[PDB]
This record gives sequence, structure tokens and C-alpha cells, in this order.
Amino acid sequence: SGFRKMAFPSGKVEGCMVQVTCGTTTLNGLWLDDVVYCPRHVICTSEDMLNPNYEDLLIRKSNHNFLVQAGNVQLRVIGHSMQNCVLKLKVDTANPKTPKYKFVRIQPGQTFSVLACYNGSPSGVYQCAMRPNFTIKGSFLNGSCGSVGFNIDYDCVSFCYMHHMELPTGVHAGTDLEGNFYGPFVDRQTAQAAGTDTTITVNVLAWLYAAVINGDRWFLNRFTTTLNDFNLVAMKYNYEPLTQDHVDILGPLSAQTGIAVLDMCASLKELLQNGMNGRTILGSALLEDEFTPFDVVRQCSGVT
Amino acid sequence: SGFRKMAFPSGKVEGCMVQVTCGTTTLNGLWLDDVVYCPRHVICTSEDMLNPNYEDLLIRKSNHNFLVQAGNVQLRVIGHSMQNCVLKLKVDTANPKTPKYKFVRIQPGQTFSVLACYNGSPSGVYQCAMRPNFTIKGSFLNGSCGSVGFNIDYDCVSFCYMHHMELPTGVHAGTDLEGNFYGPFVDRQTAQAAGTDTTITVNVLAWLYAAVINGDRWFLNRFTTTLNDFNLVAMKYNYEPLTQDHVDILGPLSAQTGIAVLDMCASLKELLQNGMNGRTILGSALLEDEFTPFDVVRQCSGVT
Ligand SMILES: CN(C)c1ccc(N(Cc2ccsc2)C(=O)Cn2nnc3ccccc32)cc1
Ligand SMILES: CN(C)c1ccc(N(Cc2ccsc2)C(=O)Cn2nnc3ccccc32)cc1
Repeated sequence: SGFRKMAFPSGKVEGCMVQVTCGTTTLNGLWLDDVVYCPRHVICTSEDMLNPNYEDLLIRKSNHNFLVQAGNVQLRVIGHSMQNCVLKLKVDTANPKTPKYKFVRIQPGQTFSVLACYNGSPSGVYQCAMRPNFTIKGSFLNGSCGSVGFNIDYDCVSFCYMHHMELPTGVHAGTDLEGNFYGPFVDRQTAQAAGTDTTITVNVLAWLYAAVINGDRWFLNRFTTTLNDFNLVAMKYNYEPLTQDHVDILGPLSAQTGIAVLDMCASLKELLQNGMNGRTILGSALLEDEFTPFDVVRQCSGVT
Repeated sequence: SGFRKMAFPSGKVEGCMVQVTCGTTTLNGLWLDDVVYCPRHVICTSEDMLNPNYEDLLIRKSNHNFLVQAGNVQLRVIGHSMQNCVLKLKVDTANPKTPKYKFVRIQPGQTFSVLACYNGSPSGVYQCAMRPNFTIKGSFLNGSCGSVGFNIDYDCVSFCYMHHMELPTGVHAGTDLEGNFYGPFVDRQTAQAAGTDTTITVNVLAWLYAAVINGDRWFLNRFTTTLNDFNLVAMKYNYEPLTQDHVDILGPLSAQTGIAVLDMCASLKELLQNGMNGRTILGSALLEDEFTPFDVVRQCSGVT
């Protein structure tokens, strides 16, 4: 027992991290096969970022201007192309540590692990979620750009995120590995405010099921509710609407605990209306929303 | 910016995880050089655990009874010895993935990363702390025994913990890599209750400094206090006493923010006395104590 914000083991991704330098800008790249993926803003100066014309800036760059270093050894760049907001640097050597991989574009509410890197070197790993406003609440400093988000299914790493920027509000924005930003963010240093950061309701319910599985049952009440009634309360508290799809995804957790999904919704409804009253659930004084129902099942069953 | 419960990259430790089986018990081992370290309770049945005589149980075991598997390949056991509560299985092959390593016995309040494993395979990585009552609040299921806690300093992995058991209260107990349990716990299925789980005061102050560095300043007040006055309040709230050593360790964070350590103690004192009032600090509704001052500096400076 015990429930922790657990990240995937990062070894498979550590073997893909490289340093990319263009001019005076150095950030991280992801080396898969003979291609190094990195944010296209590597070609920019801090001044360029105010109003960059990436196509024009890229015309002034050649293969030899992209310095790619894997460990202490230099990789030879034999091609370069811009795909949306990422650059793909074709190198003459396939990464011998390339794992089985996929590029996936995740949905808001979905969680992933981030391997924060600086100068192509991993500094740490943490678990986060794609917020409903398409930002991530990560931990990134200058130089962390190019750090990636991923999930692992046994031996296949599914890359979902590449870090590009920090908004003036301390939240983070990035792309999938095809270079498309999550949300409406652009790689330009301009006025970009995030939308409402709503709570991922299905994740909170999954975490309430994890709490019951791990012994924290004080919040279980004698009530039930309906999806419509629950959703009136969820709207009032800036919680995402709960759908029948979400109820269905919670089915295995509902079956394991013997607590019907709508009964747990009534528990959540009372927690929203009355607060925790100075009490905690799984060592937290707030309702955790960065564990999906899949994460709760995975952690409670020990999938390796 | 942003502050996350960050674990070290686990790749270096993933390359050391092996499966050890003795009879019908299978748990994890740590393979460093030509030695596999694992909990000595691998020789026990669930019945044996009630009152095990490890020396007597070990007499009935030979080298060939310890099945060590690294990936899908079997390791040949050429020696076995019991050191305190761990077994050291000498194998005929040095682990080619052995990193630079040390075995350290940590103090309470110190943090480390855990790579949770099952059948020698890593399932996840999370950050935790050695509690002042010598337990850890981890996430371990049956089969997780032998999973290790560690810190990394650039390229040297310092192993500090090996998982052995879960107490009836859902908290975890284990040893250092010399086989000595942290605290008064024994590898016997008997009445073992943990002592007071006090809050690691120096860590809370470090995390309050991280909050100021990352923009959360609402809790900063117009007051100061003394170590003696602060400690009267800390005792009342089951917080560890703050010493001059702790003040000294907080010096670099105090210098970076320009907030004297005792002023932050007064902030913490008001937070203890008045509560958060429905507010949060770094997205938490309680005072986080599982980041050391070293962790805060490391995360805020990006040490790789
Ligand atoms: C010189 N170039 C290449 C460059 C200059 C600025 C940046 N920006 C600013 C920005 C804002 C909107 S568009 C660009 C980042 O946010 C980068 N960033 N990512 N995470 C960070 C954590 C802290 C500080 C910085 C951070 C990226 C690249
Ligand atoms: C059959 N053998 C070898 C064996 C049998 C029992 C155990 N015990 C029980 C115990 C309590 C005090 S002394 C032994 C564990 O706690 C093991 N453990 N570790 N973490 C876990 C998370 C969940 C469930 C089990 C867990 C270990 C080994």
C-alpha cells in the first residue's frame, strides 16, 4: 500500500537526450534513430523571440550550424528541416540506445512523466498532467527546452510532449513530437494568457478510489447522486463535466472497491461543498487530479 | 520556475535491478559488480516470517537455490553470505552496467528516490524522505521487496535504502545496503508500531524558500522570532526542533531570497498557528517537508 505521484523509469529516455546548440542558444534534443528532434526556437536569440519569422531565420542556417552532442561526442548533421515548431536534425548515426517508440498527441487530463534536462543531461524526473487549458505545471528553468514528456507501455516509450516555453504566469507550454503546440500557444514572446485551469474530475475520482484501496475511507458518505446533479456542483467548483465515458473508465476501480461511481461522485460533491475540515486524503489536504484511472490501476497492480 | 517533487533519473539504477528467487519467494536484487544484494527474507515462506531464525533457515540453502535473473538471462551464483538483514549473492559475472556507487546510511529528514520494482523490473520512480520515526511513506506492493532508495551526485549513485517490509499501519521499513534497518524495525511479522511521525522543520523552511523563489509570497509576514520561541511552537505542532546547524544549512536560500532564516521561521509560526485559510503554497494545501535545503537549491539551479 501507499500512494505516490510516481513517474515512469526514465532510463529509456535518458539514452535519447542530446545537447543541441545553434549560435549562442543551447537546449535539449531527443535523438531517435538518425533524427534529433528539438524546439525550432534553438535558431533564435532572446531578441528574435519577440517577433520571430522562423522560415526566414532558418534560411540563414546550414547543417554545420547545428551542433549536436551526445555525451561527450559530436554527431554529424547531414540534414535539417522544420516540422511545425520542431526541428528535425538528420544525423549520420542512428542512436544505438533508441527504444521502441511512438509519437502521440495526448488529450487534456492525461498524465505523463517529464525528464527535465539541461545541456542534454537529465537532472530529474517528475509526473505531471496536461491541464484542461493545455498548459502543464512543470519545473523548468532556462535551458530546459527540448526536455520531453512520455509514457511507457512495457518496452515502448510513447513521447507526448516537448518543452518549449514558460508563460508569464509560471505555467508551461509545449508541443507534441510533430511540433504542434498543445492549446493556442505560439513560440513567440508575446501576451499569452492561459484559460481556466479546471480540475480533472475523472482523475479526482480515480484518486478517491486509490484512497479507498489504500485505507483512507473517512470521506465515504451515505449518499448517492446523478451525473446531472453531480455536474451542477462540478461546474460551480470549476471541475470538468463528468461524462458516461468517464464513468465507464472508472468501472474497474468501482468493481474493485464495490463503491458505485455515482456514490463516489456524491462523496466528492460533499468534499467540494464542505471542504476537508483540516483532514487529509492520501497525505494531501486538497483533491489530487493528476492520476488517471489507468495510473491508479497501474500503481495499485504493479505494472512493470 | 515551478516546483515539483522530483526524483533523480533512474537509468543508472534500472541497469542494476535483477530478480532473485529462493524457493517460492521472488523479490528484487541490486546487482553491483559481481554481487547481488537482496533482503534476507527471500529465504522465508510467509509462515517463516512469524518467527524466523535466519541463520538456521540459511543453513538449508546452497548457491544453486538462489535463482538470479538479469533481464531474461540467468546469473550463476558462486557464493552467498548474510550481512545483517541482507544477503549478498556472489555471481560469476560483474554487472556491465555497474555505475560508480557508494553505500550510505542516511539520517532522518534526508530525501531519496525509490525505483519501485517487481520481478527485477522497474515499474516507477518517486521521491520520498526518511521520516524522523525511521519509516518511509512509499508505494510498495507485495513483490516490491529489494527495491532501492538512492541519490545521485553527477555520475555516482549513493544507495541508501532497500525495501523490506510494510508495517500494519501502511508505512514502510527497510535497511541501508549493509543490511541494517533504519529505526528499531526487525524483519519479523510481529507487533511493530512506528513512533511519532514529526514534521521535518528544516525541510518545510527550505520549501517555503522555494515558494518565495517561485513567486508564492502571500505567507511572508511582518514578524520575526528567535530559535527558542520558534521551537516552543514547533514542539506544540509535532515539528522537529530547529537547530543552529539547520539555520546554517538554510543560509544559501536565505541569501538568495534576502529573507533571514528567523523571519521565515516567524512566517512558518503564523502558518502553524493560523492555518492556510483555504489558500495554497506551491499548489499544496499543507506544509511540504520532503524537500531538503539541498534539493531546493538543486531544483532551483538545475544540477544535472
Ligand atoms: C533564446 N531563446 C532560444 C529563448 C528565449 C526565451 C525563451 N522563453 C521565453 C518565451 C516566452 C514565450 S515565447 C518565449 C522561454 O519561456 C524558455 N523557457 N522555458 N522554460 C523556462 C523556464 C524558465 C525560464 C525560461 C524558460 C525560450 C527560448
Ligand atoms: C514470503 N515473504 C518473503 C514475505 C512475507 C511477508 C512480507 N511482509 C510482511 C511482514 C511484516 C513484518 S515482517 C514481514 C512485507 O511487509 C512485505 N511487503 N513489503 N511491502 C509490501 C507491500 C504490500 C504487501 C506486502 C509488502 C515480506 C516477505
